[PDB]
Amino acid sequence: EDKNFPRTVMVNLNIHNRNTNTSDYYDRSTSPWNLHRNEDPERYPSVIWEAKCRHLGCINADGNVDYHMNSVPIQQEILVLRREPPHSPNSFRLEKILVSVGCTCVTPIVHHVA
Amino acid sequence: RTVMVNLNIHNRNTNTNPKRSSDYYDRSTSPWNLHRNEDPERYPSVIWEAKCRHLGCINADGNVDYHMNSVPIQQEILVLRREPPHSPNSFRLEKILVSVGCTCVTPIVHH
Amino acid sequence: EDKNFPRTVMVNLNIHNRNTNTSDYYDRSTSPWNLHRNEDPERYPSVIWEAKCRHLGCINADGNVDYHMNSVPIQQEILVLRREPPHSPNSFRLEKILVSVGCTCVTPIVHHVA
Amino acid sequence: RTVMVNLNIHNRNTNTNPKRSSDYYDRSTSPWNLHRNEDPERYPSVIWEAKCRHLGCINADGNVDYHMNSVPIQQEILVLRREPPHSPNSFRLEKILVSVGCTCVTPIVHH
Amino acid sequence: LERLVGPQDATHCSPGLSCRLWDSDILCLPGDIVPAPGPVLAPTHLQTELVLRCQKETDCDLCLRVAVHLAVHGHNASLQAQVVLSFQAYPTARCVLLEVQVPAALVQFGQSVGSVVYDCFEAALGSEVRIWSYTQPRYEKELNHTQQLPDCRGLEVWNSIPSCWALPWLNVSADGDNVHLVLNVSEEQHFGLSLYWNQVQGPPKPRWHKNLTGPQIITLNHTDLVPCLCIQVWPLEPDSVRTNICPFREDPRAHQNLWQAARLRLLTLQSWLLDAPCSLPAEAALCWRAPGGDPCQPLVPPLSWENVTVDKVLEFPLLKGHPNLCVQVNSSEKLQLQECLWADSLGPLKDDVLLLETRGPQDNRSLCALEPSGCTSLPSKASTRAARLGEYLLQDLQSGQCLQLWDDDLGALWACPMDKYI
Amino acid sequence: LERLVGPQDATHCSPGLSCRLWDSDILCLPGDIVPAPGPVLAPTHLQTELVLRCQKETDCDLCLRVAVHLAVHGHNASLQAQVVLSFQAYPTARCVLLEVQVPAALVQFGQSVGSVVYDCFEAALGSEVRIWSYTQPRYEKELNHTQQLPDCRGLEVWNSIPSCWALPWLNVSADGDNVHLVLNVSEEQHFGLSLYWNQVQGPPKPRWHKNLTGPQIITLNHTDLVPCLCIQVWPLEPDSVRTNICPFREDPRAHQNLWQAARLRLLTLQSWLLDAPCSLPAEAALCWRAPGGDPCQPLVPPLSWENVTVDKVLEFPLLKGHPNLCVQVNSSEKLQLQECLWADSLGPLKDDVLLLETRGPQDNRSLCALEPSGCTSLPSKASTRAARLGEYLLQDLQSGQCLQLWDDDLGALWACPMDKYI
Amino acid sequence: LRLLDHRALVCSQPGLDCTVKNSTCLDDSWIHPRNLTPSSPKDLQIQLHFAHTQQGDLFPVAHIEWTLQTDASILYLEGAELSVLQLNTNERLCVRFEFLSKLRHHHRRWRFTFSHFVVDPDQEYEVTVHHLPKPIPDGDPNHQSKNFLVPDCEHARMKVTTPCMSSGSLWDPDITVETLEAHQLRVSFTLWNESTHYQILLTSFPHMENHSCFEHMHHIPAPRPEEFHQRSDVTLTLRNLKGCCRHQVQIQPFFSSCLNDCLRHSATVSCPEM
Amino acid sequence: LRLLDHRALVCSQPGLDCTVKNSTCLDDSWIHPRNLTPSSPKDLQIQLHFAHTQQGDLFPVAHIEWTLQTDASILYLEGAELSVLQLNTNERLCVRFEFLSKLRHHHRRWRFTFSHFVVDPDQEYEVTVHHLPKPIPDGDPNHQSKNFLVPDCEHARMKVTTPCMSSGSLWDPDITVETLEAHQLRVSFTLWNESTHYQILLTSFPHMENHSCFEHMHHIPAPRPEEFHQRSDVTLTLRNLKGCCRHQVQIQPFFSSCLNDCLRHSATVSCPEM
Ligand SMILES: *[C@@H]1O[C@H](CO)[C@@H](O)[C@H](O)[C@H]1NC(C)=O
Ligand SMILES: *[C@@H]1O[C@H](CO)[C@@H](O)[C@H](O)[C@H]1NC(C)=O
Ligand SMILES: *[C@@H]1O[C@H](CO)[C@@H](O)[C@H](O)[C@H]1NC(C)=O
Ligand SMILES: *[C@@H]1O[C@H](CO)[C@@H](O)[C@H](O)[C@H]1NC(C)=O
Ligand SMILES: *[C@@H]1O[C@H](CO)[C@@H](O)[C@H](O)[C@H]1NC(C)=O
Ligand SMILES: *[C@@H]1O[C@H](CO)[C@@H](O)[C@H](O)[C@H]1NC(C)=O
Ligand SMILES: *[C@@H]1O[C@H](CO)[C@@H](O)[C@H](O)[C@H]1NC(C)=O
Ligand SMILES: *[C@@H]1O[C@H](CO)[C@@H](O)[C@H](O)[C@H]1NC(C)=O
Repeated sequence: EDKNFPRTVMVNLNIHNRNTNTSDYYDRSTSPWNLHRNEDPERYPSVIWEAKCRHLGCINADGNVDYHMNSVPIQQEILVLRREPPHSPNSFRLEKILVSVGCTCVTPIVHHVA
Repeated sequence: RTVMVNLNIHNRNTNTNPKRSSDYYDRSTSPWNLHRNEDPERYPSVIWEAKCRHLGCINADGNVDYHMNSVPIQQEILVLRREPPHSPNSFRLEKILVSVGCTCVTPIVHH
Repeated sequence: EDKNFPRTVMVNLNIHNRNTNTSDYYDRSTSPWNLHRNEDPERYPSVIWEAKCRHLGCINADGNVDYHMNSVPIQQEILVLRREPPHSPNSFRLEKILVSVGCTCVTPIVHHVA
Repeated sequence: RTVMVNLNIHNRNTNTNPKRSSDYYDRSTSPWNLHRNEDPERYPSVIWEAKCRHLGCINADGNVDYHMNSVPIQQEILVLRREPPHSPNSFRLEKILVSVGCTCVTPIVHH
Repeated sequence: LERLVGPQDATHCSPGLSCRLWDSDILCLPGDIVPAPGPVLAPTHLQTELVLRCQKETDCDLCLRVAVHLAVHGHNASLQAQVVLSFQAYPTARCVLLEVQVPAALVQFGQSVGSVVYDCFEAALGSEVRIWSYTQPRYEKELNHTQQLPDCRGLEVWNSIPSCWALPWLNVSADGDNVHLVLNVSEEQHFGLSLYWNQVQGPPKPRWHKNLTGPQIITLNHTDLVPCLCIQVWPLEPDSVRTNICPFREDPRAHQNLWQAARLRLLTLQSWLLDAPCSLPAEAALCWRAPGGDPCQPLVPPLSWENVTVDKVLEFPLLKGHPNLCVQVNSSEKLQLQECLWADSLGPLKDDVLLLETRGPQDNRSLCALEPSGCTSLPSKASTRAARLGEYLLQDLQSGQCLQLWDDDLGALWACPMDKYI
Repeated sequence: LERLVGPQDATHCSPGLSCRLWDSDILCLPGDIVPAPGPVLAPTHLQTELVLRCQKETDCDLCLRVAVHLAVHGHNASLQAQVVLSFQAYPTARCVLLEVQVPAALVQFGQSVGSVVYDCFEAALGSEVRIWSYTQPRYEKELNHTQQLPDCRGLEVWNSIPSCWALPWLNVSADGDNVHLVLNVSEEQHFGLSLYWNQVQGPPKPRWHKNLTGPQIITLNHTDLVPCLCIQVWPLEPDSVRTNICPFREDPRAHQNLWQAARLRLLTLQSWLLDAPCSLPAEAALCWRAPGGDPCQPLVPPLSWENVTVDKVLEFPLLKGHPNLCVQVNSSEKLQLQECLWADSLGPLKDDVLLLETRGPQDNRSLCALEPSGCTSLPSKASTRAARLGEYLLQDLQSGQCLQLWDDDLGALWACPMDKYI
Repeated sequence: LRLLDHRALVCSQPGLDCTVKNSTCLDDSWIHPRNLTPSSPKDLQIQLHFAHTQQGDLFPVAHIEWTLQTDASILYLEGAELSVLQLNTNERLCVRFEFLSKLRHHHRRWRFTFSHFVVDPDQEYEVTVHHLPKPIPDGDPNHQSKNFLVPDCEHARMKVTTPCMSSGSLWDPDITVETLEAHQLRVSFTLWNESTHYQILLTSFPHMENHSCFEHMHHIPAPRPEEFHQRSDVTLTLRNLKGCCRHQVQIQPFFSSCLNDCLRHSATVSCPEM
Repeated sequence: LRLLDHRALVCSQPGLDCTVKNSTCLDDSWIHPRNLTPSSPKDLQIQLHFAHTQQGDLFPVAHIEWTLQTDASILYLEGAELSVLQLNTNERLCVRFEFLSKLRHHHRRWRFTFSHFVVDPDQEYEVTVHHLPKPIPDGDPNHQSKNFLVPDCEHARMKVTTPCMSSGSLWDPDITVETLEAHQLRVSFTLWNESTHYQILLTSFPHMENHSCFEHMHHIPAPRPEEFHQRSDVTLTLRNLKGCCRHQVQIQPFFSSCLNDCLRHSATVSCPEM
């Protein structure tokens, strides 16, 4: 019932493409990463690309694992819809979730004493 | 043609893991700067877009190696928007392509 | 009668000295000026020092009138009280007036054509 | 101990003479800079104080002649102030010594 | 039908039946296996045709065209239905909204009702896409058609995609004493330029690197030009593709510069090396230079031409060195180097005669002297009228005076002193 | 009573009667001549005593003390009254509020009732002040007592005011080969310093000018030091007073430097000048320098010592110039200059003898020759045994050979050539 | 500082009932304030203009405009003091807006314009807009100030205005001065249609130094009505001592519209070698 | 980003009835706005602090404070969204203030404080304070944003907090390394009271060049409970070829509180000539 909880609102359904209609970086990066199937038919989007750092260090020009650098993950908070009630394709409820998007290579923290 | 949504959010990222990150934008081999994407018509109102500072990566000495490339990690995320009062709908769900961070990659060579 | 015109207000009478208790410049200036008695028992203060430029040009180090420079007056708008009704030392009415305070020497405006 | 005043001002400087001045603070032999003395408790709220930029005057070439002196023309003017609500009076008349302009003078010499 | 579809997004089903498309990336999810209280449509299989899109003449991209066949099943005469194509594939995520309306004529229970075609699913090269097709509302589970796409490796892929080889033209120009790099980039097009010397280990060896705003015709210096010189160009955009062109591999002027820059250096008495920028294999052998004149006579026979390789260390089969011994390096037999290694170690050139020993008939020793005109087998009659000064050198040799330079089971070389005859 | 009143503002009337002060610069204006329905006070005359104020030991200013005598007039036994003193005078504008309360004992109709005294009206030196005293409310018109004040010219004014002469001390120090300017300003006190050469026209002639943060003991250069050197100092505050001290007027080292810098220059044959920085009058005369030696014999007699002044052009009483004629300048007879003017115009020095003519007894001509040991009246017996070469010069003179240098009714000078005798 | 004209200066615009009362620059709310306090005027801006008056004269005028904040305080708004305080003289100028109907609804950003303030060229002003009722003492300000400034007559659109033409901007002398061989200088110039005295000013210097060698003035009394636009030749002798030669002159005009302050028209000719 | 504790976080202060409700960071007014619009929060400011919790642990906490505008809009004020958006992760944190009694009188500048937000050291945040009801679309903002930032553990008052001590700030290795004459290097260091692996990292270079000559790693598995604080000597051979000599080592720790990101403790000894 609407008006019982004012948090229930109508949504257009036809997504407004913010030029999403108008990569191979995971394997080419010096801090590469692998994608995992964090899939769920109840959550929108159904398929997710969980990216966690493949190498602990960073790969140099020769292909060696260079321990003078560290690969670090990049996480974000994104909004998703989850069915409410379950299996009913008419209504949903918002959710904020943690996702691992990609990796980058960083110089370590050092404390130089003579 | 229209779907109902309960905006009573459930915060699922309340894990607060032991690992607590530091300012990576300057420590990275591919540095980046962040832009305040603020829009009160959209929720979340504020989104911080990270964009690569240099075309190349930083070598051990501390210079831009033009033989390597810094690339932004662009992520499509779900965001809400207040659809005009005249239009039939009050809210419209939109997909936005935004820059999250940067990473150093080897460039491609076509023989 | 008070309240007929809300513009009637009480005033402390004992002036708050903004360090006025804590010059010969008119004769020493390169653009000297003379003082005139613009006095009036109805206006506060009663005595005034109207200063208007004595020399059209400016006096140089030798004492000559140098026509390559101009003496200009400095005027200001100040508030004063005038008796209302006349000769009654109980009530007054505000007034904004023009006063010539002092002079200064300025370079003339020039349009150089070859 | 107290005097009544009608603040219905009569603007007597409405002469608007033919002579219309120009920016003298830079043209003068004794240049000056102006400070915004703003106070909402006092009427007039804003008063522009001119204070000499240099100790000496400007020679024909365009340099500070330290053998001459720039002096401010200080004028005492009448101003009103909103006396606190707790104090018996609502308004208090004050005399303020403020810098109006500057002029070039010959310094004094004691033999 | 065609492999050159237009820039617009529109549907075109099989003849007879009418249909429409709402390409608004609608929210799509499975939901539940609902009941069918009447004739309802359902998919049978998925297809993936090779189609290309071109917005303008100089701008073309891919279009993985998909098709879904439908059929009547379940428990007005026009049968209506709503179909979806959830393309949850990498990199971008987008959905499609079809609207099939098969009329009464094609209505057959337990049989097909035509097909629907969407143009297009622009997928990147080298990404195993996921095509999940299901009815709206859902009846059958999403049909799996996980298509494997070719990278820039398909035969037809090279014929159309500009990423494959087509990069701003750098024309080869070894004209005159100036080697020109003619560029065909636009006036406002910026680019990165790098020139280097490739080889076996440690491929990168840059000589010049710079950012430029072309088209600039860059004239190269013959100091940095050799067969190893390779060029790499790329537009000033992140992740832009480059190409490594190594054309000087068989250029005459490049090989001429290579040899004039190459040098020979003695490491130790029994070790030497060929130091050249470009590592190109070639042969070499020991030679005997006369002190008076300079017609260097090769010592082949009896010595052998060694298989030399640049940066590969070689050893001499000599007991000791001699200033008259000089190494000769040739590529395709044409002589390139004649540097005398022992000119600093034991030089200058000594006028000590060289002998070539070999076992003559009847097991006896048979000697010979290296003269400007070949060799003269001595003891023998001489051009000096007498039995030659070789008669006395013959005594010096058997009395242990001569210096043995090379030793072999079949022969030997000797440096005999002639400083007691003139 | 005292000429050294305190820093506080308070009233002190004559004995017996009590009184108070509200020194709040009250709003004061005449108003109107109101009626007196009873005994009311009124002023008779105004007074102006010499009083000084001192807040601390090193800080003193003026206090023009004023007094007003009152009296009962007009149409409890304690007679009360309110008095005002509107000091509408230049530069500042301030009013005063007294409160006289003369008790019953001093109440006399048509007679005085004591006096009231305010401390103080701080007025600037050299400003004819305006003292306008009237009752509150007004009865009598404001009494005129327009007091004329002395500038920094009163005898007692100099004894107390620091503006009058007392300026940071610069002690004179002409000790050794270094002239020191010892300064006594505080470490944080900033000041302007200027040194110049004063004279008759165009007084300013600066040699050094600079801003400093004292106390710095500045050592002067003897190049810029002469009796005209004057110092001027002033603190770095606008309108600050300065002082011009010229002590080198009679310093021995300054006059020594003055003469070594002064120079003599010939303008034309009949005009010359003394070029000196400091214009100090002194005398000069023509001299005769020998070519061999240098004992310059003055030509006095017969010529006169001229009154010379620096920068004042002088003329020679000579028909023509001679290289042996040199000008000698002395001040107090001590010789300073002996520069030979015609050393460039007709030099070098010629060994032509000079003669001194004068009318001898019996109207005849009597000549004499300038020798190192005075003059020798010739024709005469000579130290050369014969009648001298003067016998032959006597002929050269009357035969018009000799050059007439000076002409007079009583005598004449002649340059005779001796280049035909050695 | 003055109004363009005491005419129908009324602020009654659509969706707004009000009137612009000319005030003494001291609203009643300054004297006796209220607990309420309206919002500040957001994005205040001023722009100069030139409006031809009824007489036919053109004058430099200040066009002021601003937008109100969309907060609830916009309801409790009586009006505004459009103050234009000149800094050279501290002279106060202003107009009091007074609303009949109190503002409601919002929807569009409310805006007000004021094209009725004559300004003196080459003067710095401070245009403050004090919303009413004025705030309480020890209270937040509901005003915005802007240091407005008018350019000099050398600007093309200023020279044409009335204050510039009377000062002597249109006037061009055309100094037909001649180096007479008799050690004299033939000064000459055309004068403007206004009866006033003009004074020639000579100064001489060497060809390689800024220091002067001689000075001289020559007066020219007020020309007659027929003598307007006439050429005034006033030849003067030069004490040309060998060494000095670079003569320099400036005709200093003394029109009523300025006096000594006026625009001097200079002319210079260097030492001719050869 | 997290609350210090879900305790009596209530805003009921003198002359003010209200309560601080923990919210989803999306007030009802964002969804369905009102014609009214409160003022912006003037002079917003944040200051870091350290409050000891019930457990006894000390944490870095953000103390937020601000003052309301004295305009009439202060009456029509429901509350505020104290948002603390982290920029590295865009994670949204906030609390919804809700007034029982609506604000009246003024007289003193109303002020609110919030000492209940744990922050992660060395992270940039944006503390926005959105007054309620939120404004309408195409409406003025009633908020102020401030880019807050927490300093690194090298700061004295940060090193003492809980997040720094577990990361490995207190820990000091005391690298008693020795240049053994047998062309070997005696690595050694004391370890912290936490079971985790430590890895030694060697790199060598000449005495006059930044370029390296050799690299080598040496693993050290997790020490036992008794082996906490124990000295771990792990000697390694140096392939000291004549030319290279300036050895450089850094013990890279891998604690749970950071992993590869952790604080590396370096030690360097130059080439000894003579
Ligand atoms: C250079 O240009 C000519 C045409 O002028 C063409 O035939 C040739 O193939 C080009 N070479 C390269 C390497 O592009
Ligand atoms: C390269 O540029 C030259 C410029 O003269 C032009 O002649 C040539 O046709 C261009 N070639 C291409 C392929 O653009
Ligand atoms: C080595 O020498 C032989 C001699 O017969 C020749 O055939 C061969 O080509 C040489 N080069 C290499 C690289 O084998
Ligand atoms: C210099 O100082 C001495 C005392 O040391 C004093 O007697 C003398 O008068 C001072 N001279 C001047 C000019 O102040
Ligand atoms: C001047 O300064 C010197 C510093 O040594 C001091 O001895 C002397 O007494 C001072 N004189 C005065 C008058 O301050
Ligand atoms: C001029 O000369 C006479 C000679 O008797 C002398 O008395 C006088 O002092 C000299 N100086 C001046 C300036 O008169
Ligand atoms: C307003 O203007 C009218 C004339 O139009 C005048 O009577 C009135 O006094 C003016 N008031 C002020 C304060 O300027
Ligand atoms: C507020 O905290 C309580 C527990 O103290 C919890 O039940 C509630 O869900 C929380 N709400 C949000 C939105 O954090």
